[PDB]
Amino acid sequence: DRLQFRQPSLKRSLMPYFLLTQAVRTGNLAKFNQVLDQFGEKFQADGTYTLIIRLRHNVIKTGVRMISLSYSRISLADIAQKLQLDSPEDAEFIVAKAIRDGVIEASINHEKGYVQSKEMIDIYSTREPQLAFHQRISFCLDIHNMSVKAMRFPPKSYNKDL
Amino acid sequence: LLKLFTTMELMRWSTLVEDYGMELRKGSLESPATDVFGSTEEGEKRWKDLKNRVVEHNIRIMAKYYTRITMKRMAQLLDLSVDESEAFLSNLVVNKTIFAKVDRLAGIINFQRPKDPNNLLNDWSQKLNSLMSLVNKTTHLIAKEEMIHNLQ
Amino acid sequence: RPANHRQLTFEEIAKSAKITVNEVELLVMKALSVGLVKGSIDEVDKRVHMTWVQPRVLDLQQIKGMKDRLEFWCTDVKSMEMLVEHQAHDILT
Amino acid sequence: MILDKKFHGILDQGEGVLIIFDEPPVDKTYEAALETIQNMSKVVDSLYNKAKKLT
Amino acid sequence: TDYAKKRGWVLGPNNYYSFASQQQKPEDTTIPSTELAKQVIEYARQLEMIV
Amino acid sequence: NYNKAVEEEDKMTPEQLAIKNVGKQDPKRHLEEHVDVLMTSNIVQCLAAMLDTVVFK
Amino acid sequence: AVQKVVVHPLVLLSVVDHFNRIGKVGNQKRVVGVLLGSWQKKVLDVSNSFAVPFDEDDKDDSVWFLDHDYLENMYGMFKKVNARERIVGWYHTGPKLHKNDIAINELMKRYCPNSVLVIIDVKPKDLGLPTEAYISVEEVHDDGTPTSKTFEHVTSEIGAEEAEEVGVEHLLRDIKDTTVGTLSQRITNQVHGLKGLNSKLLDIRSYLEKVATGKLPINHQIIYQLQDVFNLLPDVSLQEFVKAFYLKTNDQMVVVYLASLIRSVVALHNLINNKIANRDAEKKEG
Repeated sequence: DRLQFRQPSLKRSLMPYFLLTQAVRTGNLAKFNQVLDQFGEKFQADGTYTLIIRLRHNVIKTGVRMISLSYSRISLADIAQKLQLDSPEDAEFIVAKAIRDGVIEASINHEKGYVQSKEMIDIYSTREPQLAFHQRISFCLDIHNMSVKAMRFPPKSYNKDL
Repeated sequence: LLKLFTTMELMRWSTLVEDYGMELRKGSLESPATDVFGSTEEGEKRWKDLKNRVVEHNIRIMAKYYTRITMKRMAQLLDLSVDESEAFLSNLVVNKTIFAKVDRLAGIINFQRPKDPNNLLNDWSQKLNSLMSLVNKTTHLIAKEEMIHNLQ
Repeated sequence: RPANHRQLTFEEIAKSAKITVNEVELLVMKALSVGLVKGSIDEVDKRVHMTWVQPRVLDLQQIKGMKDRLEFWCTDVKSMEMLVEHQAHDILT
Repeated sequence: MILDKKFHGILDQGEGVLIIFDEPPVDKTYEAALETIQNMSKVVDSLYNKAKKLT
Repeated sequence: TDYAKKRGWVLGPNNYYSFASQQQKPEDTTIPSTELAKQVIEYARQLEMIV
Repeated sequence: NYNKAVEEEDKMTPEQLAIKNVGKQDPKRHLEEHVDVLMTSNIVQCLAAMLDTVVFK
Repeated sequence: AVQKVVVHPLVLLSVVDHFNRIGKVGNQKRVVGVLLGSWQKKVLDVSNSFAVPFDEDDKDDSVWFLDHDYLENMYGMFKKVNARERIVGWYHTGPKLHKNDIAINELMKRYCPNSVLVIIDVKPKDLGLPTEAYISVEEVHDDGTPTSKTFEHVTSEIGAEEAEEVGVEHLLRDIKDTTVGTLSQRITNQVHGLKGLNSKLLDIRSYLEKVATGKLPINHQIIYQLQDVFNLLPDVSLQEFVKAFYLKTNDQMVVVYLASLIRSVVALHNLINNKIANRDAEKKEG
């Protein structure tokens, strides 16, 4: 949200947007679908409802991304009911639509029918670090060293007149 | 004495049974073995302390080697219980086994594989390996280069 | 085997020696007891990893492999020296 | 006494496993991070001189 | 039918099998040490070219 | 430690530069020493590639 | 017995004198000078020397000509001016160890103590160190070959005491000193692979020639330790040394933050003075 900048222009700018942008994370379908168009005046009068109409079915994808930030196994009552999505097929199906993204880490397994995931969010700390911040070293040193060029040449632009 | 000297192969003390037994029987030499067993309890303390002392000593010998004789197998080759091997470990914690690795999962132990600091340990191995390769590479190089001078 | 999984196992040793697996620990303890080898094996499940021993006799295949890895090492060090040195001398000298 | 950090260890309830480890190189990230934070006021006070002198 | 000639995979005992999945052996670190050495060359360059 | 131990001195300097700006009174320069500190610090960089060559062949 | 020697550059400059006082004859043999030094400490320390007229034959190697009277007179007058140094050994400036050099050496093994031999080069085109200390010792051989005088290399360093540094450094004005940083590091880091390259390539090619075309005990035994230690580096798998590269790479990251941060601090006076000097000299210029 607006965290580190305090000015009452962006504040009034998000004064309509706040209820829906807090309504992103909990992601309740039937309520927030009414909430958007309900007081929708200027953000839905801003034109052609495009990225909010992508938002309307991005709700369950960001919510199931919070499920990816939650535990591994997918239940048929608890988390399927919790995602307002009550069937064996659509659970593994739309979770599988998050699997075909590649943004996650998951293990499609059927032993008894329950779907696993290894859900490993382990960072590269003791996991191939040299190759990992290898590119960070090269890019960062190039930025810092072209900044070294940016403190070489403007002193040339200082001593040029004299 | 030479069996107690160094590099002790893990040997059977039943082979020492006839040695100490006839070492009591013969009066040709070392007659006060019956004086070693002179007191009712003292020679027994020397004996259990003796088997104890060698059965700790050889562990200190194979403890030099990192060859991992896998003490669950060793307790089977020794024909002794693992519970008195836990007693042996009670003699090892006071005998400073404190640099070692035990297992909750296995019973196999490791006397090595430290945390291994690469700025210390693999530093040191890389140092003496690289440098000894360089300077040992240096000497017989020019030395054989002097040896081929004499063929002319 | 000079390289490519220097690590080996007891099955070739005991197959070489027609000996049981109960005695191979005594065999490697004796081999370390002579002192011609320094190899200490960090295995749990049984393995034979080795270090230094002395060739001491002759091997013409190690004369030729000596020339092979020796010449290979020479053209690799030459290759890296030319490789660094080509752009390196032109920018640093 | 792990929470008072008298020694190195961490426990377990499912497995009952003890693990003992340590971190010797403490003085690198200290001097690094404090060098960053002390250079913050250098750059920001520089921007106060330059934001003074331009606008 | 089509996917046996399209995928060209193994068809097991009433199961669909997945191979070549996260099987890769990691690098030797030698070639990236050479390109890191080239990075050191270009650090001597970019640090010291005009000098 | 010498770097940060100068940075505690350069912490006070932008007040002085924020007051006077006319004439220089300190013979201590704080720059070229730290350039030298970087030059000694770049031995790590120059010898890292040396380690790469020894590790290579 | 003796681990290392110290040879001062004065005697090698007197080998420049060996190549000066020739007089252009067409001989230019391995002219022997009488090496002087300090055998007193366990380290050998060469201070100075002189030379003696030495002749061999064209065909015969074993004809060789020295002088005892010239040795005792030059060494006598030298000991009269400086008795803190004594006779120690000798040297020939030829690149090659002749068969005769055991017998030429034997004269100074007799009258002097155990004498050291130095092989140096007539033309200093060798990138390597020109001086090699060869201890004159008889060593017992494992093959059963009879014991003979054997020249084992004793490692050497070339150092100057005090004033030789000053005079040499005044004469050059071309060499640069230690000078840690970019240049003196990076030049060793330029030619360094060439320095092991010409060593190894200079050795293994004619060595490989003496493999197939060689006999007469080339120390065939030291090939086993040689190739053995060469096979003590069997192209390491780096798997444990990965974390070592995290270590040197993390020290590298420390040099990143130091270089970036400290150079960014050097940017301060630059990006202040660039404005405040120019615009004020401009606005008070008119």
